[PDB]
Amino acid sequence: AFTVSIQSNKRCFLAGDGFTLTATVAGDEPLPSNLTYTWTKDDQPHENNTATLTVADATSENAGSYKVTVQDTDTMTSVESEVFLMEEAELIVNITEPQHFYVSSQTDVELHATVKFSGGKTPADNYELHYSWSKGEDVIDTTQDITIQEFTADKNGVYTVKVWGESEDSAASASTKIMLATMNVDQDVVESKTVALGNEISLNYVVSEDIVGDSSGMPNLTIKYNWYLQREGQLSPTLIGSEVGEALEGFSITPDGHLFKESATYDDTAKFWCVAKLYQQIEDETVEVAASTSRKCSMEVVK
Ligand SMILES: [Mg+2]
Repeated sequence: AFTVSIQSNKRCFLAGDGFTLTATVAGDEPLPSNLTYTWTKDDQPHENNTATLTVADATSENAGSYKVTVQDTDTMTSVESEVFLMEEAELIVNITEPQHFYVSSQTDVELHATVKFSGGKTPADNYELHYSWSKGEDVIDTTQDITIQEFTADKNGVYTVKVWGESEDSAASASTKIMLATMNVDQDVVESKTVALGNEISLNYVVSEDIVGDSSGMPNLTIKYNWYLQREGQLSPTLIGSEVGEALEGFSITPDGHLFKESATYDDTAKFWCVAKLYQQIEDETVEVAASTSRKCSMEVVK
């Protein structure tokens, strides 16, 4: 038996890679030792006439269906190989974290990069990928995964990871936009309020989202208002309501996050406060990124 096959040092290639194809003769011993090789790519003639065909700085042009015909010059028997299909692949690079997200204050943000080859094959088992992370004009690390330490409003921005193989010709990128989310308190709750028995109880805590720089593309932010009261000797605080609309003990919450009750009772005499929580909407899900708790108001129902 006298057979031939193409053996390759790569399963596929990325732009700028090198590779080598090898006509490999098999079968019963001794195998014919005086041989000519004729190579074709996609049915078209190739100039290379040696046992190995080598490519350097590959481009799309080097992809294609290779075949070698080997002739034994003693007998003149020629044997052609099955084609070896050499395909060009591209890197798909991904970040595990959301494309855009807000973070809570005083945290270290971990980012992870993942990579796949477009054709579901790596070029070779040991093939080496290079990672480079940057924010704007500065390289923040050369590792696949990185950590942004002590994230502050001035680290708001777009972080990008670039990945490539043997040549930067094969580079592909992913980006994520990360911003600090905090709240500002524009109007604190009143420190004390005395209310005529039978008249209206109305309390407000005015806070807003505090976001520095360009918020474009970032997750929708919402605020929810949690209202409490605690009376004398009373052990744990009563949560009056959370959602807008009506609430417990005759209290309602307006659309703006205001606490309201029609007519006071001597039982409404208590401390009130609000805990306002900031949420970012990511996919179908909502997650608190900040909170503000109001000063307690001493609510006196008299006369
Ligand atoms: Mg980790």
